[PDB]
Amino acid sequence: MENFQKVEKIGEGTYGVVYKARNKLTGEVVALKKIRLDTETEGVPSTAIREISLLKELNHPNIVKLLDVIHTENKLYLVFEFLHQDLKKFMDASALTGIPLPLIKSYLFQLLQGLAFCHSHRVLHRDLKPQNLLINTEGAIKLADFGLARAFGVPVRTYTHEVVTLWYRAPEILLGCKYYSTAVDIWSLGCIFAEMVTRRALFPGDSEIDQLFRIFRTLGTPDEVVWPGVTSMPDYKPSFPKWARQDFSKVVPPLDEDGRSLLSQMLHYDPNKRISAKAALAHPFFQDVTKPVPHL
Amino acid sequence: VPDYHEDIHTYLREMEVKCKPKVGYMKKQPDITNSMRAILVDWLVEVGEEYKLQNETLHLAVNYIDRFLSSMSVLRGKLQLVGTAAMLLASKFEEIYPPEVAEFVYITDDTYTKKQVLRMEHLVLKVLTFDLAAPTVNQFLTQYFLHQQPANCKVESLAMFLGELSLIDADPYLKYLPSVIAGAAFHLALYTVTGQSWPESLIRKTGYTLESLKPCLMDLHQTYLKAPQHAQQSIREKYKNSKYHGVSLLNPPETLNL
Ligand SMILES: CC[C@H](C)[C@H](NC(=O)[C@H](CC(C)C)NC(=O)[C@H](CCCN=C(N)N)NC(=O)c1nc(C)n(-c2ccc(Cl)cc2)n1)C(=O)N[C@@H](Cc1ccc(F)cc1)C(N)=O
Repeated sequence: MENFQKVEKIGEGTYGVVYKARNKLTGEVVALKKIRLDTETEGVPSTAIREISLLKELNHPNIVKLLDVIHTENKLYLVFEFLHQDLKKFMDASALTGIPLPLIKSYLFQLLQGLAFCHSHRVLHRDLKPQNLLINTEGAIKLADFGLARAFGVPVRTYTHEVVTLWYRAPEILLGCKYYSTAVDIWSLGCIFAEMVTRRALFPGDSEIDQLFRIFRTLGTPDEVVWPGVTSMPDYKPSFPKWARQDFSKVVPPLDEDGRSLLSQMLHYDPNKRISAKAALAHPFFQDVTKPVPHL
Repeated sequence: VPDYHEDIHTYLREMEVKCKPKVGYMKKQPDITNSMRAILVDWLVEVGEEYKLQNETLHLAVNYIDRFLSSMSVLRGKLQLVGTAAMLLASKFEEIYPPEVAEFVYITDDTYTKKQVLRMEHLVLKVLTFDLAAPTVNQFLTQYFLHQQPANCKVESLAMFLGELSLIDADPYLKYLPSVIAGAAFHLALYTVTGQSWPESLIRKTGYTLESLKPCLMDLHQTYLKAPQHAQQSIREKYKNSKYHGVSLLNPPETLNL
């Protein structure tokens, strides 16, 4: 800790403030996530236990690198590689102009590789939203904030009451499914894809029921043909309005026939048929992908 | 599901070798014994029943205890503190809402303080260098079950049962990787319920032939015969539940055709 000079605060994401800091000896700029130990009521919080244990196994160019954990009596310090900003802020500032298509494809391609790497190491992220996606000035993008991530060596049981974001939540979870699967990550990612493309959140719901109905209204209301099982899901009702599957051309105008095709595969209703991150990397949409750098 | 099954299986095989305890460690412990360790693990099975903890959480806690007692000496009077911190850490990592620290202090019968348990928690984290995502018998059993045809769930319980049994006795079980124990437990349960046998699917997947399982299976088969007698009865009492199809009431086979 003596070696670090706090430069400025860059805020929070689940638990404890985040600072930009420089190593006074090597000169590296790092991001310090600092956690207060309530050493008399809770201990090390479970967000930290998970993010540290999980992120220590994952070493990949599209997953934020955990450099060191500095482990004192009263404080835990997490030291990460520094990254200039998140995609959420970027989309706010690229708003009105849009994010250039080609950077969209680069971003998605890189996210898919990070995801694919998590999922092949039995790690679920579970909380993919743009504020968790960190970009630098060289055009890279990385999965961050593994506070909620879980190992799925055994299947992961769903929180009856989700502290786990609304807009990017999969329909199987909204319909009271009882396990997560890698499909929930793919769903978030597809929403975030349409968000970059159209410039606003695909399904910005206001409760769980509003979420479903916003999804149902765009993708059409599921039945047993599209989604074998739906009608026997704890939170399903025979009374749900029956909407029609809107044309994807209308949902994501700026996108070509291949984008639309991939997008719709990442948003299949049936978790069993939803495209995996491995398979998505093979998609024709990625044929001309390059590595442009943002105007940041 | 099955886009990553095999990557996962392969990678759990790699991790399990990283997360292996030192096998002759109880001998280097001057004040604690395999038998004390059995007392502690059985007590953990009960704490887990009581708070409705997942079974995974128990296997995790057992792995932490054994990697810990592997590099740190503990006097008998602190063994349980190491166990309680272990259970707390396993809960935070695996459970949705972990029981609070007060609760863990509470179930030792205020035998340590809330701050002792937290200082122990920190010290376990340091010794395990935060490596908590450990592969368990329960993990491999869960992977194995995808390969059974048709699914028998008396088979599953009975396998889980045998796999929990093996946690109690470092006596033979620290010699086997979790993937090997899960293997013999699966075969033994399949066998006992139906007379079938460690399937070809899983020979090709695990590269474990029935023959390679034979040493572990023999110990396991001994454990299963002697279960009703063992000093520790917690796992049996647990596995009497209708939730488990009272598999621990079922009759062990006396021979194995091995
Ligand atoms: C009371 C003294 C005896 C001799 C001692 N027993 C214990 O240490 C056991 C160990 C646990 C893991 C079963 N601990 C307890 O009984 C302690 C009492 C503390 C000792 N009493 C004093 N100092 N007056 N209490 C409990 O563990 C306890 N209390 C409750 C309630 N529960 C409980 C149990 C189940 C549930 Cl679901 C909920 C709560 N457990 C013991 O048997 N020690 C062993 C050594 C040993 C130490 C730890 C260990 F895990 C195994 C052996 C020996 N010397 O042979």
